[PDB]
Amino acid sequence: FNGLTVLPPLLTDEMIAQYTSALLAGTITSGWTFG
Amino acid sequence: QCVNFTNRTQLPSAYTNSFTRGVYYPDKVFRSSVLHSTQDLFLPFFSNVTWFHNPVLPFNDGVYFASTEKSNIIRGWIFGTTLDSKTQSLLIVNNATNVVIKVCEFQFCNYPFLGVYYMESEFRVYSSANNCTFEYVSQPFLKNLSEFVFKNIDGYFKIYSKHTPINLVRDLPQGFSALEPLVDLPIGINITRFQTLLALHRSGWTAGAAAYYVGYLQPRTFLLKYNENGTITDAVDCALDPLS
Amino acid sequence: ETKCTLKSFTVEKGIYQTSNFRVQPTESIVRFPNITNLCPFGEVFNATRFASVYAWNRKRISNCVADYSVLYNSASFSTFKCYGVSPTKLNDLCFTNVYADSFVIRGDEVRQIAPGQTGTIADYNYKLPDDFTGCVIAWNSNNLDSKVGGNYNYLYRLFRKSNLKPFERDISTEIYQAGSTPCNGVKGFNCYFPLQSYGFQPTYGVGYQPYRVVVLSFELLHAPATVCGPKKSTNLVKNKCVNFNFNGLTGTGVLTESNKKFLPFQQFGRDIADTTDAVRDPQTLEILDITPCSFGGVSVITPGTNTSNQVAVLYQGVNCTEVPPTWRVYSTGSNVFQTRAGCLIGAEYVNNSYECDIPIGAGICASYQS
Amino acid sequence: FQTRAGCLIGAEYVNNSYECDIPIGAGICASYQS
Amino acid sequence: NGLTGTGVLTESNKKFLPFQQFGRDIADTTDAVRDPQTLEILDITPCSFG
Amino acid sequence: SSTASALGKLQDVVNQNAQALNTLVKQLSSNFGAISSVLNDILSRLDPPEAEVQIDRLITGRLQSLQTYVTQQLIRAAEIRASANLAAIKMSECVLGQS
Amino acid sequence: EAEVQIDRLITGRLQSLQTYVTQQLIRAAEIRASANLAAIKMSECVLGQS
Amino acid sequence: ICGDSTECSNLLLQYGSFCTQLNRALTGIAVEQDKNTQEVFAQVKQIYKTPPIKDFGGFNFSQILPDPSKPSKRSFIEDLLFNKVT
Amino acid sequence: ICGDSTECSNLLLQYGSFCTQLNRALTGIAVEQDKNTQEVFAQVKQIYK
Ligand SMILES: *[C@@H]1O[C@H](CO)[C@@H](O[C@@H]2O[C@H](CO)[C@@H](O[C@@H]3O[C@H](CO)[C@@H](O)[C@H](O)[C@@H]3O)[C@H](O)[C@H]2NC(C)=O)[C@H](O)[C@H]1NC(C)=O
Ligand SMILES: *[C@@H]1O[C@H](CO)[C@@H](O[C@@H]2O[C@H](CO)[C@@H](O)[C@H](O)[C@H]2NC(C)=O)[C@H](O)[C@H]1NC(C)=O
Ligand SMILES: *[C@@H]1O[C@H](CO)[C@@H](O[C@@H]2O[C@H](CO)[C@@H](O)[C@H](O)[C@H]2NC(C)=O)[C@H](O)[C@H]1NC(C)=O
Ligand SMILES: *[C@@H]1O[C@H](CO)[C@@H](O[C@@H]2O[C@H](CO)[C@@H](O)[C@H](O)[C@H]2NC(C)=O)[C@H](O)[C@H]1NC(C)=O
Ligand SMILES: *[C@@H]1O[C@H](CO)[C@@H](O[C@@H]2O[C@H](CO)[C@@H](O)[C@H](O)[C@H]2NC(C)=O)[C@H](O)[C@H]1NC(C)=O
Ligand SMILES: *[C@@H]1O[C@H](CO)[C@@H](O[C@@H]2O[C@H](CO)[C@@H](O)[C@H](O)[C@H]2NC(C)=O)[C@H](O)[C@H]1NC(C)=O
Ligand SMILES: *[C@@H]1O[C@H](CO)[C@@H](O[C@@H]2O[C@H](CO)[C@@H](O)[C@H](O)[C@H]2NC(C)=O)[C@H](O)[C@H]1NC(C)=O
Ligand SMILES: *[C@@H]1O[C@H](CO)[C@@H](O[C@@H]2O[C@H](CO)[C@@H](O)[C@H](O)[C@H]2NC(C)=O)[C@H](O)[C@H]1NC(C)=O
Ligand SMILES: *[C@@H]1O[C@H](CO)[C@@H](O)[C@H](O)[C@H]1NC(C)=O
Ligand SMILES: *[C@@H]1O[C@H](CO)[C@@H](O)[C@H](O)[C@H]1NC(C)=O
Ligand SMILES: *[C@@H]1O[C@H](CO)[C@@H](O)[C@H](O)[C@H]1NC(C)=O
Ligand SMILES: *[C@@H]1O[C@H](CO)[C@@H](O)[C@H](O)[C@H]1NC(C)=O
Ligand SMILES: *[C@@H]1O[C@H](CO)[C@@H](O)[C@H](O)[C@H]1NC(C)=O
Ligand SMILES: *[C@@H]1O[C@H](CO)[C@@H](O)[C@H](O)[C@H]1NC(C)=O
Repeated sequence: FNGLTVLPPLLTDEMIAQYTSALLAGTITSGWTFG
Repeated sequence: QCVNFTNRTQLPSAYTNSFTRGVYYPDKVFRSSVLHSTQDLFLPFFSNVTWFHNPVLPFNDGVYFASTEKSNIIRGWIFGTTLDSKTQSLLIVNNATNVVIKVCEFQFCNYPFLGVYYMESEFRVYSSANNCTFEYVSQPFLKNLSEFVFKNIDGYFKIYSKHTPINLVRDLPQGFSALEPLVDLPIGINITRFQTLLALHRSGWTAGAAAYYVGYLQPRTFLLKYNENGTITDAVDCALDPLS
Repeated sequence: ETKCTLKSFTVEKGIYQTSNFRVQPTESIVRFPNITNLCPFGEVFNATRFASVYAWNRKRISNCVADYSVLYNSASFSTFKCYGVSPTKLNDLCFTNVYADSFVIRGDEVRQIAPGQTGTIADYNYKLPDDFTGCVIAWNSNNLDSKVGGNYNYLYRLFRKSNLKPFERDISTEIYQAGSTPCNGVKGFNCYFPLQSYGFQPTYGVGYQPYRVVVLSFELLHAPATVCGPKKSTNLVKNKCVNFNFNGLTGTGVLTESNKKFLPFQQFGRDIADTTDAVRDPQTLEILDITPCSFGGVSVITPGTNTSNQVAVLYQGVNCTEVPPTWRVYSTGSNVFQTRAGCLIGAEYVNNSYECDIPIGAGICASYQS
Repeated sequence: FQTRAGCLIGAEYVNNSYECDIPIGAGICASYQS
Repeated sequence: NGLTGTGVLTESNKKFLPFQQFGRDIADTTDAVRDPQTLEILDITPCSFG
Repeated sequence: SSTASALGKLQDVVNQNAQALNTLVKQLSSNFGAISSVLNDILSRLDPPEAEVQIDRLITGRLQSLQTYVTQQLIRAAEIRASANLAAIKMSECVLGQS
Repeated sequence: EAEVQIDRLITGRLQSLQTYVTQQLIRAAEIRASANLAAIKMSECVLGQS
Repeated sequence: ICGDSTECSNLLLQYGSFCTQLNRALTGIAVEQDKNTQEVFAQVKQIYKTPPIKDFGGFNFSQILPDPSKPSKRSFIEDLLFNKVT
Repeated sequence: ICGDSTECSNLLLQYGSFCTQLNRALTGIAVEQDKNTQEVFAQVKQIYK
């Protein structure tokens, strides 16, 4: 580089996948009631 | 007028912690209730400073001098390069009468002193002085802690001072107080070394507890806090701590 | 004015900002220190003998009152040129710690007296800083500094181990080693004396006639002023927007008896970004505080040129006590009113209240019935 | 400590998990207990 | 050999043709040099900042 | 009544506006390459032909700063307008009826 | 004149950097609008029937 | 930019109308602010008043309704909000 | 801008605080991005399986 930097995102992709899995399992099992 | 001595008095120069001493008003501009950041030659916080209980010491960038003195034993100052009639030097003497300053090529022997007679008439600090330019007389400079800051910048010799009643025994007090400007000298001299002058009872000299603190100055950046009355009451060093 | 700024002969019913007004200053106040004494320029200009270039004679000038007109009209000065200030304004300012450097040098090297200039004496005898301020004066001195035997009193350096920092004085006559073999302090091969002597002879014409040079250097507000111009002070007034010149510090505003506490060494004050909020006058030594005299925008309220040709003028954020663009016509006996937005001229306040047209501000709004 | 975001001096790394206080990066963050 | 730059140098596994003198990657940033003495291929990395 | 720092949005909006004004006004104290940061001094010191040069440098610097300030203001105003439209919608749906 | 040339370089690179920052700001505004839309969609279609 | 200088004004004049659209933009912003507040709050056409006697089945809106004692006529929560933020 | 040069830095000094102002915006952008992701995805209180 030449004085420019790229910072990493706070939430890693594994954590994002975990959120999506949680959402999708909840909506499969509970419905809308879990919101 | 001076003869050598045999009792080679030596001051046990110990080291102590500077804490937060050596803050002076940088400019002649009134300000109030404001945080002002300035970069100048200061004395870094929490540094080590040399405390003595008469060697020649380098001047370097600047000098912080202090004396928590009783009865005002310390008398004068001598600055220069070689301290001889060959090279111009600076002398300051503050006796019981008006302080007197000269810039001359004085001639010094091994140890200069005033001396007192007991009705006091005794002065044999130097011997000869051939040629010089500037002289000055003004009000005298001086249990009580007296602080002085000596700077030599751009042909200007700035001398700042402060006085404070002190009751603490030994260490430099855990307090904070700015140093108001006292005098400017509009002559440039190659100041690199300096001495100190005392007042001995010349009847046999008896003066051994010449305790004073000495420190050197470095260029750094400070943040200063002016209250409602425009009095420097708090400061923060920059290049000391990640928090700072 | 609304037609002029909106570029139409027809203006619709609304409020339009036209311009802004400023209270004009009255008279002027010049206040200089009461000290008066002639400034000794003759001896620095009529000294019989001058030193060499590497021993340029420096003198400090302070605590004097100086006129530069006499130094201006003097046609004897071959060259008279200033860098940081106009030569005609020299007798209009106040400095402190003036420096006068006088010497005798080569007329061919007179161009070397300039910032960012490299020559022979410019780099090895006397160097100017790039940010130099002041004036340079030079005039021919063949009759004085040249003799039929040749005046060798004037030496100048040729060999140096390095360059010169600006404003230095070097007189060290050490032998110079021009080869790998060390001279060991002994002159010989590759060992030459750095200084060389001028051979000023009256037989030589222009370009070899020695020249006398004096350089004046100033400061710009780094200390209390001590060398003011030949101007004369005058009295001060308060509670009026005037132009003031406190010891070279110019400004325009209204002065008042200040209330802050100044320390004896403190001259003036400011709070944020060069806003000089107080001054100690050089004569009375009294603290006064400064504030710029009032100003603000102006707006118009019209019911629409299709309906009527009456207007109401609003001065924004200004106390109605002082208002009379000239427009004194709307200051004689017309109805006036005050509000949080400013002062309203040409409209009349009313008891009753109802949903309204064109707004003004702070909950107050206007319309056409007057 | 060496982490995907860089290097950390003056902080002790633990095994526990809490809610985030001062987001440092790469999924890890710091707090005060030391 | 006149190519001036600052960085950390390592050995490289790139394969120059027998007539180049140095390489670069993109946007005109030099990336590998061949030494005028030994004629061997090195690699350049800008030493870290942050 | 007790818990503080519950109004971060309004407070930081005010702080951003104050910071913009403060940096704008502080920018008036920069030489930009000229010999001074105060215009009256160069007016009162030197000859108008080069006063043109110095004043030109001042003018270009100050214009640049002012333009930057104005553009930032435009962006921030766009954000505030988006939030205000959202607030009006929420007042319509939630206050004047059940959502 | 070296300082003059440096001044030219400095002002040019300043203009370039400022332009970059302004473009970044505009693009960030666009992305934020899109993200708000996504949050609404995911709170109204995933967590309940619309 | 100039600050009461004829010379500076004359020099700036030859830049064209750089700083007429500046004032135009600032005024547009201010007018936009007034419109924002107007359209957010002025959703109503009349000014309704709660009756002097209040018995809403058991609910207590006293902390929310204005108190005639305070000259500001702002409710308790509104007073808290106004005092908190500076 | 200066590419590790001293004289360039000194010349750049007299431009005032442009760089503080510039770098104060990129930080806002980055914080905004993190907030965007958090408010899009972190809609739930627990983690289900
Ligand atoms: C101001 O005084 C200082 C000393 O307090 C001078 O600096 C030092 O002066 C000594 C004088 O003996 C130098 O020692 C010798 O100098 C010669 C010529 O420079 C050199 O060839 C020898 O090898 C030996 O070093 C010493 O170098 C010198 N140090 C420095 C850093 O200058 C100083 O010259 C005086 N003048 C000024 C303008 O500072
Ligand atoms: C010590 O005090 C005496 C008394 O004032 C001063 O020495 C001389 O004082 C007389 C009277 O004012 C002056 O005319 C002389 O010029 C003084 N001597 C010198 C050398 O200045 C002075 O205050 C002190 N003497 C010093 C510092 O040498
Ligand atoms: C002041 O006195 C000193 C000591 O004599 C002078 O120094 C030398 O004086 C002799 C007198 O014949 C000269 O030949 C030397 O050239 C002088 N050397 C130096 C280095 O000055 C000195 O000139 C006198 N004047 C001043 C102003 O110091
Ligand atoms: C600034 O100085 C003034 C005095 O010039 C201080 O005023 C003091 O106010 C208290 C409150 O009544 C009095 O009891 C003191 O007697 C006042 N001081 C004097 C010297 O009369 C003021 O407090 C100072 N501001 C500070 C210290 O922040
Ligand atoms: C240096 O000396 C010259 C000549 O003595 C001064 O020039 C003045 O010249 C006019 C007419 O030529 C005379 O009437 C004046 O009497 C001269 N002045 C003096 C003081 O004698 C010149 O002014 C002198 N330099 C300075 C700075 O005054
Ligand atoms: C306009 O100026 C006048 C005169 O200064 C102000 O009148 C003074 O108002 C204060 C209170 O606001 C009174 O205490 C004074 O007695 C008034 N007369 C004076 C000072 O001579 C008037 O208030 C100003 N208008 C505004 C809107 O501030
Ligand atoms: C310059 O060329 C000479 C030619 O002999 C090189 O000498 C040998 O080079 C080979 C291959 O480069 C090496 O394997 C040998 O170790 C070298 N031997 C000696 C005695 O030099 C030489 O390396 C080349 N470079 C230099 C700097 O001399
Ligand atoms: C409705 O609820 C409010 C809640 O504040 C009641 O206000 C009370 O007023 C009395 C008299 O001033 C106070 O002593 C109480 O402390 C208040 N309640 C609280 C919770 O602070 C109000 O009286 C209620 N209305 C009724 C009961 O008719
Ligand atoms: C310098 O300061 C340190 C700080 O603790 C102290 O320990 C030391 O004695 C001082 N003197 C020297 C010569 O290090
Ligand atoms: C020598 O001086 C020291 C320090 O003043 C003192 O303590 C000691 O008594 C002296 N000795 C003599 C013999 O004078
Ligand atoms: C200044 O001088 C004038 C006349 O020379 C005098 O009237 C005035 O009192 C002086 N200033 C002071 C503070 O005494
Ligand atoms: C002025 O107003 C009258 C009545 O409202 C209308 O008939 C007339 O057309 C208007 N004038 C213009 C120029 O439109
Ligand atoms: C109403 O008019 C009366 C004049 O009888 C005046 O005293 C009063 O101030 C007016 N009030 C308002 C609100 O206009
Ligand atoms: C914590 O994590 C480290 C990293 O793998 C592991 O070595 C350690 O056993 C874990 N537990 C504790 C108590 O440190």
